[PDB]
Amino acid sequence: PEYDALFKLLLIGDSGVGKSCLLLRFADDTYTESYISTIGVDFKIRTIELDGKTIKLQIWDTAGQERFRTITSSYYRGAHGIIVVYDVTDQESFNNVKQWLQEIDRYASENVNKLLVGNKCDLTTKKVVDYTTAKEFADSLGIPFLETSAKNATNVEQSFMTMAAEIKKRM
Amino acid sequence: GPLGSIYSPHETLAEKHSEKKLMDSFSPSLSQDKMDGEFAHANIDGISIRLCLNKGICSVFYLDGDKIQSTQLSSKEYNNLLSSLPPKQFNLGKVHTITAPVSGNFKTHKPAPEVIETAINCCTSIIPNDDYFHVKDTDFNSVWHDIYRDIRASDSNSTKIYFNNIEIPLKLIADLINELGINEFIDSKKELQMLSYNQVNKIINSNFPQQDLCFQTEKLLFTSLFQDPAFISALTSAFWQSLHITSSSVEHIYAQIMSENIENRLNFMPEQRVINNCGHIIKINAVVGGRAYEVSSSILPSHITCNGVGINKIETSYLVHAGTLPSSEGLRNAIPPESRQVSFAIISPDV
Ligand SMILES: Nc1nc2c(ncn2[C@@H]2O[C@H](COP(=O)(O)OP(=O)(O)O)[C@@H](O)[C@H]2O)c(=O)[nH]1
Ligand SMILES: [Mg+2]
Repeated sequence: PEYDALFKLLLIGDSGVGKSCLLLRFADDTYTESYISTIGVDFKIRTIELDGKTIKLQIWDTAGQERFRTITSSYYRGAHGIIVVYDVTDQESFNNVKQWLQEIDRYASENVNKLLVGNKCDLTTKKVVDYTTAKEFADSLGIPFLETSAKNATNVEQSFMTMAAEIKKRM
Repeated sequence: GPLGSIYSPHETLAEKHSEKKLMDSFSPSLSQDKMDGEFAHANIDGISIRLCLNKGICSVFYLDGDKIQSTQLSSKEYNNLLSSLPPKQFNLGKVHTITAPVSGNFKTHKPAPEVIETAINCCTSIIPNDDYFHVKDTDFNSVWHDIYRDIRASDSNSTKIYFNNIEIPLKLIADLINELGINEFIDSKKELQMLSYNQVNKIINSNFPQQDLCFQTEKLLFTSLFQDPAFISALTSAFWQSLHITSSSVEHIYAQIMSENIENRLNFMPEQRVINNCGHIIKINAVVGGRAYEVSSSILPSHITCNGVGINKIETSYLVHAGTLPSSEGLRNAIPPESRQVSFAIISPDV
């Protein structure tokens, strides 16, 4: 094990928010519209450097539909961090951030680091969730918040580099 | 006889019809008066073959008028039988594993062309749906988005849509899906509005030369279908990403198969990218307003084995009633979990 740390992160959120494109932009640094929907689980592995260290990140992907929640749960426990993703062009996806949070509690360990992320922010025309409304709810929980665009690589790397530091700042 | 006659129905079928003609003649046995353990049957030339399974041992019965003869199949013989059965849903009472004509490796991003082909055409084993879940309001919530993304990337998707063994051109479905109002940003809970005679013609004509004699029949057919709300319901319902999650039973299995998939993927290819799903294989038949439709939607999610990148085929079948409306609401109610039948099958590369 040449790495210094091995973190298990997990992406959650409704279907189509952009969980995958996010992970792909972070791992392979590319964004496409061909890889179709995600049925079940999936995972990608990327190693970074924080404070002259070597952290092997094992991010997990999941299905946004409610029906998948049950079987998805098995992957919650054992996770160092959870990234709840929502579509800034979709009101619904944000209204549900409530549930995706309540779920983190019912399965993951309370000492787990959380980070809210509003994706698709490049579609300014269709935007409907105000930075402030979210930045609001984000701080009212002590959860770091960021606006990302997997399409343009906006804050995509920062979102993960943040989660990496948040966790390293513990163990 | 002294021991009877020497004539064997099997030898006849063998020299009388092709191998596939024979297999295609088999159907799942649902009848009340079926032999014990009969999971499939076939009738060709006054003979009636019955494929029974008892004590986990498959035996073939040939009923010719009144005489009855049977053959118990060895393990290998049986695994072969399954390996050559029609892509239907049989009650095999166990998820089997078909092996494809190709040696897998752990250095590829997708299943080999042979694995996919094998998958698309192999039969599947039914998972008893008794403790079926109840209709929830979040059902088919993502239907529109799903079909969009799938058909969108159909150019690099093993996805295929058929209507009575008649392949419906993806281009056509691409314009249909659009003229119906399905695009990047559409309301999840929206209700689709049918199309005018012009709209379907605009579509049909953009894919079929009016001066054509060739696909003249396919033309008229699709012209009809595209106007039937029930059809649009079938076509669209078939892509909903959670169509196979229908009961705790199914969940238990599906859960297990995924674990096995993930495990092997962890141990054998941690740094190798692997596509999640290969696509959809939807088959819609007009049942013998308008008419109702029978659907068979199969997903080809990648599945890692001891040999290489395989595929776990999950097939779901239901019945869309003549009076059905294209909406997240209409579908989650006309197609409840109990009206669906899920079956599994695993297709692996070789050593
Ligand atoms: N315009 C835009 N669309 C995005 C962006 N990220 C994702 N999407 C859209 O979201 C669709 C589905 O996203 P995906 O990441 O596959 O979501 P998941 O199923 O929740 O994992 C994509 O194919 C894109 O059309 C983005 O930064 N900008
Ligand atoms: Mg995904």
